Amino acid sequence: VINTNSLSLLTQNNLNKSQSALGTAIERLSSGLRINSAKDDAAGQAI
Amino acid sequence: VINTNSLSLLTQNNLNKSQSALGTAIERLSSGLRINSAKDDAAGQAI
Amino acid sequence: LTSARSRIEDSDYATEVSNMSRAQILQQAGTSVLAQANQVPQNVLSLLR
Amino acid sequence: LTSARSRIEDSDYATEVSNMSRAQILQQAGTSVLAQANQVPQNVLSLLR
Amino acid sequence: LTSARSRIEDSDYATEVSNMSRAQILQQAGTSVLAQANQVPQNVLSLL
Amino acid sequence: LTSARSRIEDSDYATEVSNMSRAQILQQAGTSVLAQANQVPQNVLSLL
Amino acid sequence: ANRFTANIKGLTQASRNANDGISIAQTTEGALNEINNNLQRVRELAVQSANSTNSQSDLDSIQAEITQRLNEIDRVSGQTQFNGVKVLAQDNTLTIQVG
Amino acid sequence: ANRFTANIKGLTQASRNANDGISIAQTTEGALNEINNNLQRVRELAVQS
Amino acid sequence: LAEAAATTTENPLQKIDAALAQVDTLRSDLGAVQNRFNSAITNLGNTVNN
Repeated sequence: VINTNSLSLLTQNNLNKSQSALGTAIERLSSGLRINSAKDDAAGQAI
Repeated sequence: VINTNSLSLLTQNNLNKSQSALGTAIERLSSGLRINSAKDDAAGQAI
Repeated sequence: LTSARSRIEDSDYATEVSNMSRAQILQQAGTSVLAQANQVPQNVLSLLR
Repeated sequence: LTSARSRIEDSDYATEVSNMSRAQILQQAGTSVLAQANQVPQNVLSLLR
Repeated sequence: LTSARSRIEDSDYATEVSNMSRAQILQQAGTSVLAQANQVPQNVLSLL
Repeated sequence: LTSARSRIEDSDYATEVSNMSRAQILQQAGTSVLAQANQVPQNVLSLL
Repeated sequence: ANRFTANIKGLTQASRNANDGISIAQTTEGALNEINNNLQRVRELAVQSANSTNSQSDLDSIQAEITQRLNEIDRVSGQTQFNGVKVLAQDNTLTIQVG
Repeated sequence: ANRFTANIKGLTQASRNANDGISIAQTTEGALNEINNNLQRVRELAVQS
Repeated sequence: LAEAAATTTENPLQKIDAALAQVDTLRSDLGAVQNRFNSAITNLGNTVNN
């Protein structure tokens, strides 16, 4: 079947997920801080 | 034996089966996880 | 527990690569044999007259 | 949803190539046999003469 | 603002080449089909 | 056990390839000879 | 020949219907997986709540994300639909002809 | 297929809508962080006074 | 519609675990049905050929 490469689509989505995780890891690693935005931990920033 | 080619119809089945195998293999490969769905292993999913 | 979950869940890249290779090959060979099979009937046409 | 639409609408080239081959063979044989059949009754007419 | 502009403006780095593959294959196939379109005329011609 | 299963089940590639070649030759030879056979009584009618 | 052709056509359409069933199952499954991820996050936050050192403001902050997650769960349940069927909204049974 | 196409295009566009929402949230968050730093300096000064 | 909570919930993690149980059970059901679908499709293909 020509008109659509489902496998390509699935691989693209998995790649996006992996890259998301990689960025999450790298920022923490470089900064040395577990908290870099309000998203990481609501109560952590307040405390 | 002019009309219809049962031989070719039979052949196409092997192609489809191989295509399904390739899909499963490539999906597992991209994910990095053996159990990509409940379709694979329900007990593994739950555990 | 992380190791246990890895065992139950994580795949094996070596095995999966070998599997993909086998699949690609079966598919290519299938395409070829289909090409050969399509021709078969035309040997008939020579007897058109 | 993309996969669903694909399953619904795309044409399967494996099947369609074979269909085209069969149709081509059928058409050629049909023209040949039509010519032969027209010709023979024409030679029957020559018989009549 | 750079992040937002990138999100609105940029083309997906991957999807593009996949679409391109689709396009090339369709071109090749359609060229073959147009070639086939000739045969039927030639078949009727031989009939003549 | 996988090796044993392969030795029992799997088809050997090269042998079947050569078999297919031989059968393909036979097909066209048969076509030719049958055409010849039909022509033979066609010559008979020519004598007629 | 008529009987065989009828069977062949019916079975082809049955295969197509089976594909449709596969698709609907897959869509429901994806939605469910995402909901499960949200549930994992909720459990994590709940475990955090137990800490007796937290102040009431901290507890309210945690409750905020808890409420957001629950709202998203309900929204997904309400909205997810395939071909006009809200597959997670109301109990139902669907039948796919294959014979 | 028409219904599927409607849904697929709509959801695709909604993805970008959500992205823009995340962007605006991030901007507000940054401004808030800087406000917070200034307030902490003010509190230090108040204690000093 | 969801009522407003009256007091702090009791034994939450257990209710959450029950929710997980329900969701995973449903997922297992879907997986089983999909496997059945695939098997039926293959059988139908063979029957069509024959």
